[PDB]
Amino acid sequence: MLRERTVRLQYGSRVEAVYVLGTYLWTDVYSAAPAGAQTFSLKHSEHVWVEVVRDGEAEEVATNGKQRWLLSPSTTLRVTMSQASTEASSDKVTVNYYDEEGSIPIDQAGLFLTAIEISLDVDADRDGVVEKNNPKKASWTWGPEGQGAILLVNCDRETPWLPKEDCRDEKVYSKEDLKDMSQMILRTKGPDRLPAGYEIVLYISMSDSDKVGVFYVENPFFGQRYIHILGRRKLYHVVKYTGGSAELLFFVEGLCFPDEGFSGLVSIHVSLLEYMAQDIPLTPIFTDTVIFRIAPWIMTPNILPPVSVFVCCMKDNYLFLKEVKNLVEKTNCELKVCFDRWIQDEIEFGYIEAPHKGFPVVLDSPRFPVKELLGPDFGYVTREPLVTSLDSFGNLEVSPPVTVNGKTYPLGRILIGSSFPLSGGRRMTKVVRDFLKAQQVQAPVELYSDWLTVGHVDEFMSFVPIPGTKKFLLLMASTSACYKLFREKQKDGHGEAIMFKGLGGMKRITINKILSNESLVQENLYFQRCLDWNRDILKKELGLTEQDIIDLPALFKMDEDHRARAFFPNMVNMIVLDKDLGIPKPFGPQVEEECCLEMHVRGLLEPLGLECTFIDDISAYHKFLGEVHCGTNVRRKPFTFKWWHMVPSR
Ligand SMILES: N[C@H](C(=O)N1CCCC1)C1CCN(c2nccc3c(-c4ncc(Cl)cc4Cl)cccc23)CC1
Ligand SMILES: [Ca+2]
Ligand SMILES: [Ca+2]
Ligand SMILES: [Ca+2]
Ligand SMILES: [Ca+2]
Repeated sequence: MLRERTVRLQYGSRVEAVYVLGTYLWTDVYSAAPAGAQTFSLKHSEHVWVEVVRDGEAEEVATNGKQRWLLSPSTTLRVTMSQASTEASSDKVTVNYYDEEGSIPIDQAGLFLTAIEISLDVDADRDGVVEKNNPKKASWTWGPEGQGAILLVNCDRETPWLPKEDCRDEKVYSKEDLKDMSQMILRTKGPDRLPAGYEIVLYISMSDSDKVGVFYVENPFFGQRYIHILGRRKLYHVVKYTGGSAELLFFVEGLCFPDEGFSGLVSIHVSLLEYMAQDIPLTPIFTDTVIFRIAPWIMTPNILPPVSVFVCCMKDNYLFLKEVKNLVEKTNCELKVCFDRWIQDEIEFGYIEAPHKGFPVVLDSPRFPVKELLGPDFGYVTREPLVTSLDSFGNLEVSPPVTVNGKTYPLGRILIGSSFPLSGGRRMTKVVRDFLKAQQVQAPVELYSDWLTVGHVDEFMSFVPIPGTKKFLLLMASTSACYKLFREKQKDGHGEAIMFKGLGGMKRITINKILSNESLVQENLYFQRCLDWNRDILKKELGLTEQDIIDLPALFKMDEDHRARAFFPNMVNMIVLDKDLGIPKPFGPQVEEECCLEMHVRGLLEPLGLECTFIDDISAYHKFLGEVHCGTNVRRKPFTFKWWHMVPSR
């Protein structure tokens, strides 16, 4: 009893009204009084509480009292009920009107009430059970103390017959599909029927009609069928009312991720409608509302435990396959192989989670859906066609959880390679950046990757965990680290060491030849400035100190556009399987039958408990022109931190 509703008595006639629990009536008795009438008394039934209110002061009135009050516009009734009517109910309020003369009433106005309970319930407290009429169910708030029901995008595929994800249609073919959906229960209590002229309607806005699907299970105790009642091209649905205590169970699916202009919030309504007449719209005399937040797409940083490694390459790349298999066998992970870097630049494994359910979701941006991917509890979302090389999951990274100036990012931050504002350089397309920002929970940061020919952040940075700790390291490519090492080996008398040994397609490149190349030195000094510009952003935006950064030797060649391409394989772009790192084999100068780049990287990483395996992904091609033709992608366990416990900035 909190919402006040105006119900007036009608001159002489009797008014019959449905009373919805959780509301109360203010009732005008003065306008219905006959002319000249001076006082009024009233009767009412047991389950109707009635107060006379005389200038804001309310008085509780007995059921069968003979008390009279002076008729005044400022004297009214407040009518409240707390139990729903049954078939044996006669819930009424009766007003008698007296003139100044006698004590026998001169007219009588009546209010006849049918009390029903209506409540559209969702799991706004996020425990996977639909509580009864959560008071905050019509709002959605972030944080551990926040509330509001969560909805998944139903983008997996329960049956392989149809080609697209489940939410692409308005059908449910398998009852296993319901496990992905959020439950919404219409709870009602009342008599066998609604009084004449009323109906209960579920509805959504046209805008939300491509955001949700709402289904009902028919004949659950035999051959089950699932009816689409709200969503695409279905804005409302007249509910069949059942008397007594009734619950109608609905299943809600999300159809759309948060994006530019869609915040993730969707509303479903139930209204009790009153039939006024033909040609008049039905009046909504009571409306209950629930809100859902569609769960965002979340990316998984390298610090999360690996579940399975996805590998794409050619069928005769035996060295690569063997070493990746050896690497994965040091771990508990599964290996999945597909027979150039599309598995790393075109595909990205993220996940979605609600309190009741969650599963991995892969986004695909072609430059056909990978068959070894979409399926049960594996979501697959493809980009809508119609970009530069910066539009690539290679130009996207996600950091480990970080705290920055007291502001925590419990799911890390997405990093996007870009150019300088006034540069006129390349930039990831606005649709991609807007989509990532719209997910909110991994507050993206733009880096500087347009100094690279390909333009991907994974060409110069990565994160590894520190084994046995909750800490991580940022790995940065470093040309200065490479020149320091080479000048050292040259001073040590190894200037004639040859690079790219074991690659017959490659030039007689030595350390001496590299150090004597003045043009190459200037180029890599400039590229170090580009790396250091990114270093400063990462430290600022991720809360890093110099103690959290390892510089791995790298070397670049400048092209006509003044952009860098790897001189030898970029070791920073590695497979991170907890303590086990699969590092691209550099093919550096060999000092004592051992690559001096390999031994240097081992000296940097192994003291930290990291185990280095160098993977050869180029020997099958016989030469390196800056391109990796093999890809890998790791599906990781989701964060234990639930995204809805976060508090993003406004
Ligand atoms: N309506 C869709 C939706 O929610 N569903 C459709 C099927 C069921 C659920 C949305 C999916 C996301 N859509 C994208 N918007 C920006 C980007 C995208 C990328 C991408 N491509 C490249 C990079 Cl580097 C980064 C990214 Cl995120 C891949 C893939 C889709 C994308 C916007 C439409
Ligand atoms: Ca609940
Ligand atoms: Ca479907
Ligand atoms: Ca599904
Ligand atoms: Ca599923």
